Amino acid sequence: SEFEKLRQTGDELVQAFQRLREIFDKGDDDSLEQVLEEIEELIQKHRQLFDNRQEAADTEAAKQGDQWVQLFQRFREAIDKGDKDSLEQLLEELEQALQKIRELAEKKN
Repeated sequence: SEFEKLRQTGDELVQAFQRLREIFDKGDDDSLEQVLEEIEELIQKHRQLFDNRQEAADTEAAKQGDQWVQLFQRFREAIDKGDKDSLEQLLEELEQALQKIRELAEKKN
């Protein structure tokens, strides 16, 4: 129901994340930080749709959100440390996370 909003927001996230990676390559922490805020706004709305639809275990759905938050939480901390090692690692984790979320959104069991 209303998959248009879920799909569009998911796609917009992927597009923004690619741009986030592109900005990271430039070493521009300012634009990177700004996009993180933009992503945050998208995450909240996407989470709202997911938290409403949540057909899977609520504990898992909540814990997944907890994991998702920890990813961005650590990401900003890594930026603060100027630790490029963690930044690249988190970017990889982020992409794989998107791939998993996408499949779950289609209910691929």
